[PDB]
Amino acid sequence: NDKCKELKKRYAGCEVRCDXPRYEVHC
Repeated sequence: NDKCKELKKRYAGCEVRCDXPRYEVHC
C-alpha cells in the first residue's frame, strides 16, 4: 500500500502526517 507515501505526497502544499493506520491531513 503506497497510500502515507502518496496522502503525504497530493497534499504537498498542505499539512499531512501519516502514521500507519493514522492519517492526519489539513488541506
